[PDB]
Amino acid sequence: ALVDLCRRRHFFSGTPQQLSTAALLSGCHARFGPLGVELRKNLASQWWSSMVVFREQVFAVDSLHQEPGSSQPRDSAFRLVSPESIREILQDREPSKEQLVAFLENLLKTSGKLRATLLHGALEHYVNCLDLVNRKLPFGLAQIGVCFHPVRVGEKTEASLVWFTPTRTSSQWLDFWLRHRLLWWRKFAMSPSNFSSADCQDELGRKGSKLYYSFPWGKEPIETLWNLGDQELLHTYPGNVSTIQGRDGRKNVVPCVLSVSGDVDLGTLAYLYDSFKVLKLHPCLAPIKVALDVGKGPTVELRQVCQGLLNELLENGISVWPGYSETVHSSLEQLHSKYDEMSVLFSVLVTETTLENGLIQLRSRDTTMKEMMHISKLRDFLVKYLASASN
Amino acid sequence: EALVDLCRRRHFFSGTPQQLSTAALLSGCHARFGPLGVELRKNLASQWWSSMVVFREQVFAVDSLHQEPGSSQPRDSAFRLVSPESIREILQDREPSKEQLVAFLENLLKTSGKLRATLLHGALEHYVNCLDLVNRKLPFGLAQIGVCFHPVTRVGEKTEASLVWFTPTRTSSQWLDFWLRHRLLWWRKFAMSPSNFSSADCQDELGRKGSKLYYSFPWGKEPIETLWNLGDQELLHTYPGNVSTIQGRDGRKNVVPCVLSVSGDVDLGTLAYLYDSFRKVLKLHPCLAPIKVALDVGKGPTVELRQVCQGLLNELLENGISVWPGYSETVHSSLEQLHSKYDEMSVLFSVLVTETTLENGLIQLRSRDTTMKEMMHISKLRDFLVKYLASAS
Amino acid sequence: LRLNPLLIQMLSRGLHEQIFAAVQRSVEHLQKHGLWGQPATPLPDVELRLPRLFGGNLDQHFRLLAQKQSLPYLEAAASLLEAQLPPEPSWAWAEGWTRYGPVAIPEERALVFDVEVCLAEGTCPTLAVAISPSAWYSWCSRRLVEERYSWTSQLSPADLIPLGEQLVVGHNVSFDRAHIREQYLIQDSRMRFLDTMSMHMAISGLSSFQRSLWMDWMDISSANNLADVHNLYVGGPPLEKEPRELFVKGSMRDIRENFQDLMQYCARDVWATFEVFQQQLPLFLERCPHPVTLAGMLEMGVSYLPVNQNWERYLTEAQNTYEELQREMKKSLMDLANDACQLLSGERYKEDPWLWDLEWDLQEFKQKQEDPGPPSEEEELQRSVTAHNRLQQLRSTTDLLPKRPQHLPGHPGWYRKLCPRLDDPAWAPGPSLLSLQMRVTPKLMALTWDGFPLHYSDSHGWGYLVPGVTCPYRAIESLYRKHTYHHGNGPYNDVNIPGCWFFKLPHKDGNNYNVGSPFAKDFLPKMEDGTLQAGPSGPRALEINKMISFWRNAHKRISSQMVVWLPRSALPRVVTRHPSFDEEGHYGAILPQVVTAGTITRRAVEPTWLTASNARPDRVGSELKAMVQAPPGYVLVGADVDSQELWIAAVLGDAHFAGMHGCTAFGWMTLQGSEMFNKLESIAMSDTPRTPVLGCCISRALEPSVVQGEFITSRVNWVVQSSAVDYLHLMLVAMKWLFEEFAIDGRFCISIHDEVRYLVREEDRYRAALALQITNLLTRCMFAYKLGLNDLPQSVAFFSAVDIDQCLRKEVTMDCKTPSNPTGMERRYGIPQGEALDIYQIIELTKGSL
DNA sequence: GGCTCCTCTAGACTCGACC
DNA sequence: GGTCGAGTCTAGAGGAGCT
Repeated sequence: ALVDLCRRRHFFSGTPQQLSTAALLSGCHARFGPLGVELRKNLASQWWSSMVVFREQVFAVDSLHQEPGSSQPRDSAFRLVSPESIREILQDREPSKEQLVAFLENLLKTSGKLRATLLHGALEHYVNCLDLVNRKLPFGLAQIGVCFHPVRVGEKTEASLVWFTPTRTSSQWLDFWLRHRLLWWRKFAMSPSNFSSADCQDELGRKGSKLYYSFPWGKEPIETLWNLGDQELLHTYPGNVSTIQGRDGRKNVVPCVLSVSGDVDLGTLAYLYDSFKVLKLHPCLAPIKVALDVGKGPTVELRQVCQGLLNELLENGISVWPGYSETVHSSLEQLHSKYDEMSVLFSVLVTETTLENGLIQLRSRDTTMKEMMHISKLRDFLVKYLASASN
Repeated sequence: EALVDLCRRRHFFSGTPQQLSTAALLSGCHARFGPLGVELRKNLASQWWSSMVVFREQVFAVDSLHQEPGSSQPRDSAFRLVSPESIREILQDREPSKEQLVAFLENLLKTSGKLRATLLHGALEHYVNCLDLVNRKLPFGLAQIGVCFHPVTRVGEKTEASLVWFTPTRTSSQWLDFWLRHRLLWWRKFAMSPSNFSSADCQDELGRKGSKLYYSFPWGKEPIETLWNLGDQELLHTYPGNVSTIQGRDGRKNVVPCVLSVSGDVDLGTLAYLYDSFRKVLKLHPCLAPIKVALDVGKGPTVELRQVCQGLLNELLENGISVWPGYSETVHSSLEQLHSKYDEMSVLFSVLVTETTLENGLIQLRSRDTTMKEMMHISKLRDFLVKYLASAS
Repeated sequence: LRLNPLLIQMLSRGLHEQIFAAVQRSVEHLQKHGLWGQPATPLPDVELRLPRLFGGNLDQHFRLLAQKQSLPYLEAAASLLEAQLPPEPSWAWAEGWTRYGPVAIPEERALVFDVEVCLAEGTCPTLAVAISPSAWYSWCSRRLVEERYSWTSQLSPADLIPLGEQLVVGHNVSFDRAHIREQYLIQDSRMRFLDTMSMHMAISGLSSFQRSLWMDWMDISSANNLADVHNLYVGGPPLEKEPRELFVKGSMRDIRENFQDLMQYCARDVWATFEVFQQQLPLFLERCPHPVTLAGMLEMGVSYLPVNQNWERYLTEAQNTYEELQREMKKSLMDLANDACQLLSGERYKEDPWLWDLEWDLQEFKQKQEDPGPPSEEEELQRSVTAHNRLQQLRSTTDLLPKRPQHLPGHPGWYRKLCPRLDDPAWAPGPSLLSLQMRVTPKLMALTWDGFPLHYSDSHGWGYLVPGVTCPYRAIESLYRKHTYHHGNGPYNDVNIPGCWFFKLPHKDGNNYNVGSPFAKDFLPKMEDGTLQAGPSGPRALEINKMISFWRNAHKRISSQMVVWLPRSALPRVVTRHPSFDEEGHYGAILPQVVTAGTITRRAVEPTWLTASNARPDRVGSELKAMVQAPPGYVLVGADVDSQELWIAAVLGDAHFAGMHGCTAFGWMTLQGSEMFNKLESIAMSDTPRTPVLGCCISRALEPSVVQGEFITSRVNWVVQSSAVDYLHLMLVAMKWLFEEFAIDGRFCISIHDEVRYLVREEDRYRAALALQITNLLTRCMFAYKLGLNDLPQSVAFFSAVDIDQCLRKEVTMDCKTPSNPTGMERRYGIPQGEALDIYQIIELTKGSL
């Protein structure tokens, strides 16, 4: 199974009881190993480039994991309590019954709480990032961060864009993001029909949409777009309205808030399921691009070639797996099966012939063909292949 | 003008004037970085990642939660996670009492999870995980950039870039000195004044050898990175003495690797490089500056010029160069003001496209370092920008 | 306890028995200076079971030792002198050694040798030619023949000149030995290398001044070049080298295409070397008749330096520290240039006290609304292409601009020169050509000398403008106020800077010279005194220059040293079993290309190893000697001769005045705590100056015949220095004799001017220390005996100590801390502090014998 | 009282580039 | 086939290194 397969190749992490459908979706454990982080690091970059770099009037936001906290009910965010203060009450003076009741109330009245979504992080930065565009609309605020949802406490890395758009054409902009997000998720997908959009409505009646992924157990909302309007923005900014109004083309209009929210921890599971003895991750998402090894002796001579070759690829931004450093040996086929399930794009072998004319063996993950290529032409081919796949 | 006020105006910092004090910036109880400061840190975290995880051998990433399992140790000061519903259920659904409520408070310090204070304990839980990955071949390490919570009470959050190095005891005194040298070069690589980064030896409460990097902030030196020769006790604490799972291949024999913790401060790192780089110009390193190109338009025809700039914008963006689309600004800005605006924002180059560009293709290209305007054809603009940035690394 | 009439302590009875009216005059001179009386406490008596001295007296003993040590090699040299062989033979392109008749390795015991090396490969030998009786020999490297894509960048005995009681001769045999495969092994294969250059320097050596004039005595001497030596000793047709210089300036392909010519240009040199040696051998055996001289020279020709994997680490760390420390200095200068380009705007450069006199001219670049809503899906592709095509159309205007790209017209002229061209392969951003030595750097840094801005005159060098494009005299006055009335170096009014008096800066060699760069270390004391105060770094620039000055000059030598790493199979069994051995490291050696002679004083010279490059706390790469670390199982026993030349001069003075030790005031002061000059002048001004111990004659270039009362200083210096070289010869001969007779596993390591180091096993180390002490004692006894003195003082009988240390360094207690080695040798490498043992301790540990 | 090597700078010749 | 603004090479001078 993929859950076990990603465990062997260090895409997954945790005990056998933690590699379960309910536990993986929970986020109560570190579900990614050394390789899974880098693949999830690629989704963070691909999301960032296509939603911030190439997009007009989108800016970066970083927000605290904790929130100020409130005494209102119906919220289940886990609070943060100082153990020293807890030990202070129990050990110092033996407070009365009334004090203990007050202490537990104080743990909800003033104690901070962990964040559940990144929307409130952007809203406190709306005023300062409004100044960034000289109060022009539309614009957005994007962020990737870990959010906590109760279950214990689960950790979910959400990629959220808060798009501020005028009240007019808010539905059109929501369809604009709905199409781009559906195209962005389907851009890397080997099965783009697994990503779906469905119309959904908020409890307050506000319009919205969801993006699912057809996991083998069912479709899970990897991404959800809500047309929040201005109620959420006015909640964080009550009273004066001048500081909230953006300068539209004809009048000052409070921008309706579009909440484009997506989960990269859950997204990475989608692209792990989508790729699956070879994980055919998209060339922009595979965490390991090049696998370098030494074919035979002389080990000292070949390892210098690989180390020189490795230093060239690393300086070019291409991630490499220095497999030549291992003292153990296995058959070439065992290396091929090992690398495929590791989603290694290309496997490079430095043999004696590399010392004679510079020709090396270049195996492609997608086609299983070995191409004989000169050492100097290796880096040119790798950059060309990655550049074409990005576009 | 002060540096904090300058960075607040140019969106390197974010926060109220009360949150921008010296102590408040050190604590980390508040998101202190604006749209540009986040990009400066995102560059700094990438520079650390390339130097420590990409270029270095036997270094890997690690995923560590923000929550550690509850420890009954009274010396612990980490904040605990408590369910708000559980407090309401006990307190409101029944009549409380002095005898019964203490059972709930005692259970909090005993079982409830806690916010992590360092990335070390996350690496130790993944130590066994990497032993399969590297086939026990000592030495190796796990590196991570994440948020660590330390009490201030208030919960301060600072982004720590940790490297937990597992080496045999023979080379522990060597790798501790090796990383101390390797770290001090990386911090000094981008600094305008490398002399501000210093190292001083220190000893902890157990007498173990250590070394702490400093940056000479205007108020005083701050320990942005501490290295420790922790030894075996941290591994002997997390793992119940079963030596089979702790020993790695240190050559021919097997030895329990000595733990070395290098713990840089990324959030304090950007603060140093903002102080280090500061006419009013943030002379940030080209590999660290958030904005590198600043496009623009001329007198007219603006419609024809914007077609050129938009095609130019996609040329640079597809080539990994951050661009500031200054041709979309809705208020006309003079050159003298536009130049100081780009200088304070640490923009490397101020490209300008005018009507003459439509015929010959020559665009003006100003430099932050020299403040001298040189003309260049559009077709060769990408080649120079890639070359300048590649040579700065 | 034995005392001379002057109360000077001498050898004890036990040592004296085994080894071996003018008093009133001596006291009168002694009391006149004030050294009469004042006795000293007697040192503890030393007794040893010295081996029976051969031939009776010490002189005959050392003669017998030399005649039993160098006997086979004299015959080996004589074999060439009467050898017969066919003339210079076709060149062979094959691999290995080829025998040119009328074998895997040459078999004969005599070989005139020369090696040619392509510098493109750096250090690996390219080809070599060997002259042997009855057959020539030629060598071709496997890199020259096969032409593979890449080769091993680290050297080893595998890719070296192979071979296998034999004498090898050449013009710079060092080079020949440094490329021989078997000479890097720790096991000492019995081969000795004899140099024609060393024998030329011994016979007709030209001094430092004489070679300057040579490039009378000119007809009897010549320079060390092979052509000059061949013209001197043999004459005939002159030698010619190929003007192409393929080995030095040409690539490997050119050497491949001209192999049949290089094999002739090398064979010619080998034959010329043979012809020179034919006349050098009898002439040198005549000039230096004492066999100890030749034996000591052959022992100086086998210097052997072991190293380990730390050598590559040393090179990498030193180079990286040099770069980083240079980058810090370079990047500090570049920022000063960038901050000055802003003075162009507003014509403010004319007010700069330092940058007024620069090129600020500029060239010219001459040739030949409401929200629309979301862009629709079709608008996405439409907007993309129309913007993309609006650029690809402009790509056709490439031919509307000049072919040669105009270089930085916007940047000022002085900044253009500091910035490399865009087409330069070594182009770096900003003023990448800045350096402290440039004439703009003292102007960029806004240097001040005692409150005055600096200025450069094309004739007078660097100076300062004392107030009194037009120079901003107002700015000069303004700076002085911020910081006739000056009387430094003479004010040169010929410069004629308006409103200023140009006073030159002081120079170390006097006012007759000019200052070329105010960053010279000579001005470092002036920097701290507050006179030469820099502006926008400062002293840190001078400190960096001081720290990297050694490595800047010496990195192309140190990094280029030919290190051959021994494989595990070639290491001795001792190293493969010592507890300090590690399988992950590699161990090798450096063969110092030491010329046995090289001066008129017959001193051995080498730019890297035979220079006193002791470790410094403020120098990059100065731990060079500390990197000579014995492999596990071996140690470096050595000693320093206490006042070698000083005691030689004293004993020469003592042997002349009253014929006893301490009779002279100089000798009295030397032994404890102008007669020497008279004897030195008598020896130098004789018909043929000779060494007062081994009778080695002076070079034919300094005999009073050719030079009629000329170069007196060279001759008088030569007397003492050649006596020191004789002392070294005696020490090396006696050490080799004691090593071979008593079967001590060791070999000669290296001998700097005044040191003697030996690579010996830790097992037999105290035996080696006792051998060294005995050799010292016997050498001192012979030196006293040959001068007409029948006794030897106790105070100089034995060494102060004999060092036993794991690495080469001046003292065993030095950790060798440098900027590139801050943790020292104890921490970074684990080398412990060595042992220093006096004579008594060595006696106790060795029980008085071996 | 001597050189020698590395680095910076000025001047004269060459070139090909444009016209 | 003409001027002329970069290459290029040689020559000169000064600092660091050894006696």
